[PDB]
Amino acid sequence: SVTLYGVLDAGITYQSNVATPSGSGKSLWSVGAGVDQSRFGLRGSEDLGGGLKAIFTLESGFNIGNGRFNNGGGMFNRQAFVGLSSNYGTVTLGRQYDATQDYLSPLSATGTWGGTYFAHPLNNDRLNTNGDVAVNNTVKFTSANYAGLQFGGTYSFSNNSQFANNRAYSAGASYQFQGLKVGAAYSQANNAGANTTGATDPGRSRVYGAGASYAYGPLQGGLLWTQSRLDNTIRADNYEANVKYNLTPALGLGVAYTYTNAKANGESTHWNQVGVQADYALSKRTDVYAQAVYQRSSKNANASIYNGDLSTPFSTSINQTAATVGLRHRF
Amino acid sequence: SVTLYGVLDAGITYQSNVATPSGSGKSLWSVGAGVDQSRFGLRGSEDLGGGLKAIFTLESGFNIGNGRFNNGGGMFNRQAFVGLSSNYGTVTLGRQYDATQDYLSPLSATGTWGGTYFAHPLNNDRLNTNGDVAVNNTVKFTSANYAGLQFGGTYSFSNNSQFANNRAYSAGASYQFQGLKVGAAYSQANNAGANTTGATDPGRSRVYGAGASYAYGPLQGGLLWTQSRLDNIRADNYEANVKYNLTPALGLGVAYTYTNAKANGESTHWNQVGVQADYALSKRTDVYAQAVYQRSSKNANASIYNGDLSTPFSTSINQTAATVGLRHRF
Amino acid sequence: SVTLYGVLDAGITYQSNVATPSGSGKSLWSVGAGVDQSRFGLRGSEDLGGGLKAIFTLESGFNIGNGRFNNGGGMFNRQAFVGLSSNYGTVTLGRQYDATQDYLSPLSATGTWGGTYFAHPLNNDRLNTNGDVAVNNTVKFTSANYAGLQFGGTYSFSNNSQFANNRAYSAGASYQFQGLKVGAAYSQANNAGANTTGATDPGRSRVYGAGASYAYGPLQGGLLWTQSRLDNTIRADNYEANVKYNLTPALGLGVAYTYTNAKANGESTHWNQVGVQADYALSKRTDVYAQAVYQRSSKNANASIYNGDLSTPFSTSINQTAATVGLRHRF
Repeated sequence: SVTLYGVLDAGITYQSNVATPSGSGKSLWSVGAGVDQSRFGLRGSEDLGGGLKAIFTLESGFNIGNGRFNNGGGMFNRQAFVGLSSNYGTVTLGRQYDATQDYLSPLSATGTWGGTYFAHPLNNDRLNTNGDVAVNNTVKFTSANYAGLQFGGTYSFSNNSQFANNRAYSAGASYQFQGLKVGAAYSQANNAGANTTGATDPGRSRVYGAGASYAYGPLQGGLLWTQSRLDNTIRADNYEANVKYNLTPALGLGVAYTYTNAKANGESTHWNQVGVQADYALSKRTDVYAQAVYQRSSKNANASIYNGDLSTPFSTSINQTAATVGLRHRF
Repeated sequence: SVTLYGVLDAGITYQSNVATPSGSGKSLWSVGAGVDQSRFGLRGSEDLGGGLKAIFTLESGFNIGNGRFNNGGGMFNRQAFVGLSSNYGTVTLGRQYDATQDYLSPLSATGTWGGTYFAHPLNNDRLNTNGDVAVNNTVKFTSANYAGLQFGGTYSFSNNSQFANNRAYSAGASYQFQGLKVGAAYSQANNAGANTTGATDPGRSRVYGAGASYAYGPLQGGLLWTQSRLDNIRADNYEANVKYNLTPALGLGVAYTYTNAKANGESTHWNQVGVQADYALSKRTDVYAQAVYQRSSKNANASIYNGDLSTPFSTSINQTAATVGLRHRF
Repeated sequence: SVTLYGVLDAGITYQSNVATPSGSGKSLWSVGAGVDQSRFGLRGSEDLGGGLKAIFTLESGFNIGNGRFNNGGGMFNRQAFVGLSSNYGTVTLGRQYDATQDYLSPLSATGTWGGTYFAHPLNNDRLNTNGDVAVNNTVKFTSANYAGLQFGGTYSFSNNSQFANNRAYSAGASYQFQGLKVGAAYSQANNAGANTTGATDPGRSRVYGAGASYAYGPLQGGLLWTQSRLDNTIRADNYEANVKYNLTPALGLGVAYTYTNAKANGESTHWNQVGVQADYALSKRTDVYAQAVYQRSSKNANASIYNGDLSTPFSTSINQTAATVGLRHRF
């Protein structure tokens, strides 16, 4: 039947250099989501019989600092879908995440233990869900396990009289074998953000990616490459390596490094980001975390560690550092 | 006690001719609510004793396509009321539907099996609830069953220093006898939509209606007439509907509505017909398929109500709407 | 585990003189919250063991008249916090009420049986919660009972590159001894309401207060003084006395009177407000109430009984009276 769930993440974050309305740059202290975005949701599954089940998920994301909605402000701004699931496959209709989150995000640190501040610059590949990365009016298929091989795709309508006014589609697959995990996916959007009725909330946007991860005992490591492109021209490539080791069953330590190269009108911009996180689990539901991330950029641009808000100003320097200590609770 | 409930309706809908910002008109494909508006809510009843019970309903409507609120965007945009219920009657305070939804809507196809696209042109009679048809700041009384005879009324404040800035009131009754069901109601609004504090969310508006329905076995039929008036435009709606249950799990429905309107002394005509097939996978989950056709007079255009009044008209006098969808209850 | 709760308050209210867009003033009849603001929420507490428990509260306020959010419109506009609680103290992070609501509000009639219309003029001391009195990005500590002595403090971040751009902090204490209860608190805000990222949702604001209350049998009485100050210049002092007598265990009668003296640019304004309330409890969850409030001001200003909305226009005269009859239900 119906199940209520949620995760609450509240912590204090210090950012070293955030630009001011005046030309200067000052340190920013904030109370908000550190790793995961605070959310609450409803999920259910009704056994219709004959191997068929009706399924639904309604998930709403909010900021525990101010209590407001994020991801645009709708009711169920993260996920809202219903569909039928069989042993053949699952088809779901509604506001959902595309294949890049289904198959690429599990390989990245921002999609696992790292969360927000371990995201790639400006979340250009849309890997982290502490942002409006879901697409509206989406039809999604997810295949069966097929011996660890799972593939799926999504197609998103614009709900406007113009077909390509806000269309999006994606496809991906992943294979898991013991500790080894491999995945790849692709997503495309057409005129993303034009109208309110379309898939991408307010040219041609594309994301490519492939990566792998291995987990032997307490040690888990992974490497991933992603590319985000915008045409009709900006292009960016992200190269990430991440490692998490569980010293204690309750204590895990994670390190990640990302190099980002971007082509904005044919000239190169570079980002190098490194971050460390220690998380201690007080229980299955509650844990405490602490993390520090460092990013320095090339001299032709500035540094910005993604803090969940794209509107946050860049650093005045090529230097920015972010440190967070927080509490995370599930129910 | 308190109960969480909800209905999820997701389907793909095709409209034949929806106008574009440019003069041309194009077909529109959308993923959203086909029959019923997706909603979730909390309902409760506490037995206070002595035949008295406290009741409340908080109901929020949203679109599963984008996850956003409808009906203006408030939290509980469909219904939000509390009140006391006794064997004499029930009084409730809050954002509620008027008598036309209480007594006329059960007779219409748009209020039963048809839903959104089976509504009369532009939902002029306010029969369909896939829109902002509730009224704010409403006092409502509903009588006892009295041998199948139930009557009720509503009174709605403006919550502004001008009383008639957004006043509304309604009254209606319905009688049910074996297969026969009969109902009639009246609703009036004064300066509807003027201020944000008033009953109708952003002259003198009135709605009339009376109809009847009969249900023998798998065959259920009904016919209804409604009239909507605007003062300080006039429209009459004539509807006939039938639903037959081929299989206990499979139902077929057909409906036809003719609408005649007098706007500044000029007559406008609409004829709307629709067919729907629904199969019940369970008590909670079903799948449906439907097709609707509407033709207008050449002095105007056709528009099948799709739940959004801002949706542009057809460029032609012809419009067609087709939907296939999934509906789940929890 | 997690618990869903809520309060529904619906009543009809009559105000004698509310200003109109045209110079005239007309009587206003409204359907809305009489005493308490309608709300729903989720609360939970997980026993982490060893005397430590994780706790959270997510509370949303709405108006049953229109179904809309109040207190700015966010999801959890009243309270949204998570924290850890031990026998030493409790620390919580998120959108919370400051010390003035923790320790001063219980002494006032507006914070107990009176509610909205028993609030001081313009709710200047922020004692009533039928308004946006919570502060964002707040770290709060609440001490143990210490033999009826409870003290606490709050600190609220600006979440902007400027530290004091929308900063707030508060501190307070309360002592309870049999029937007698005494409390005092202090709150300060810097540039309240400037930016969206700060503590107070859209100069220098401070509130002081101290009071005491006694309850012997069915007779309950209290007296309280508060001062609210605004610079960059207004200052106001409120003197309140309140009495509640329970004729029947289910029937209570309440009377309250407040005198307010204000300094606006060096000129004095006077308010005298009197109100009476009778409430009959149909059960522990359901009760019915009736109340009438009268306020008179000096001729250099106007009268306005706080109706939960600060934007409500004043009376055209120095005279205003407010009467409400309503139903209040808990779940």
